[PDB]
Amino acid sequence: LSQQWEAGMSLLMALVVLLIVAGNVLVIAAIGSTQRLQTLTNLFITSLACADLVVGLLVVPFGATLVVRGTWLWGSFLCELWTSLDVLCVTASVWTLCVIAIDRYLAITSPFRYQSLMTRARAKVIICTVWAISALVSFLPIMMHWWRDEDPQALKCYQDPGCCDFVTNRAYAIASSIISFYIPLLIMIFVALRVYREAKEQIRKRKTSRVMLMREHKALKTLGIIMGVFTLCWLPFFLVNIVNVFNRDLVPDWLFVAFNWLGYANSAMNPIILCRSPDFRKAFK
Ligand SMILES: CCCCCCCC/C=C\CCCCCCCC(=O)OC[C@H](O)CO
Ligand SMILES: CCCCCCCC/C=C\CCCCCCCC(=O)OC[C@H](O)CO
Ligand SMILES: Cc1ccc(OC[C@@H](O)CNC(C)(C)C)c2cc(C#N)[nH]c12
Ligand SMILES: NC(=O)CN(CC(=O)O)CC(=O)O
Ligand code: NA
Ligand code: NA
Repeated sequence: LSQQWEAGMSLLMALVVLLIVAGNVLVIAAIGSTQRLQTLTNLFITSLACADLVVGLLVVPFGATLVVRGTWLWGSFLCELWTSLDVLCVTASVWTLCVIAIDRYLAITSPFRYQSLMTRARAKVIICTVWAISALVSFLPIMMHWWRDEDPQALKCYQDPGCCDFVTNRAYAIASSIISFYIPLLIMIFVALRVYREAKEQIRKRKTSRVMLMREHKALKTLGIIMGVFTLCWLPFFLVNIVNVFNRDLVPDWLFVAFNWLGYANSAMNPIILCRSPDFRKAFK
């Protein structure tokens, strides 16, 4: 019966991996093989797609084996690397959504300046800075063991190469969550709502035709959907992560894991969402 669950979950995880990996390669292949999709925003989309791709190839396969076997098979170093890449992908994603919100705000409010000043190369530089800072804030604290808790349970997990539970002290949990999630999430939401407001005002009345503005706003809508779904997928985990560092009995471990898998599931959603945008649909066809 445990073999039926092992075999059953194994196959379900293979399909999740295939969906995340294939989905996010297509998105990147759609963008790179099509003139229409060579926009600055879609270079920022490529960063999200890269983060979702790392999740599909490195994070989810290691995670699947932990869920199905109930122990960590890959030793203490790969536990630490796995955790660092997991943290990196979430951080780079939410900061990239924050860059997209800000970019688009400046694009609608100063289209004249924006278009003379922003270039394809300058977008890549911003993306690099995001991933470089994300890697700093992600890898450094994990390398330095700033996250470790002093409880016997925690210490036993650290002595055991078979335990890869990210048991953390409250200082690290609150601080890392603020820098890597809550701050960029709040900036993204605040700025996106203003973009929504300003787009909404421009159609109501730019010299631009009203039908051209509606085509601009369909693309803006895709981004807000990605933004909204990212929030739904990750905000539960991060709220529960805080509750769990204050009291471990308030959140059972299996429930913690379920919330985590809702987060990983976001990596599968974006290609499917991008599929319903008009230009991306043609490209996939
Ligand atoms: C630039 C990188 C930014 C990354 C974000 C900053 C991370 C640093 C946070 C804490 C370090 C200190 C760790 C040791 C502190 C122990 C505090 C403590 O005792 O807290 C709870 C207790 O362990 C029961 O859960
Ligand atoms: C609960 C999630 C909270 C987090 C939220 C993150 C920020 C997202 C911001 C705006 C929503 C984007 C979608 C806006 C769509 C407006 C389109 C519209 O006008 O309505 C239907 C359309 O007319 C039919 O053709
Ligand atoms: C800054 C940052 C980014 C992403 C995070 O969680 C992502 C989640 O997928 C982690 N999964 C494992 C628990 C399996 C490592 C956390 C957790 C903490 C804590 N404490 N800090 C994080
Ligand atoms: N066997 C190894 O290569 C590494 N070991 C030790 C470690 O990961 O620190 C794993 C184990 O003892 O189960
Ligand atoms: Na992601
Ligand atoms: Na361990």
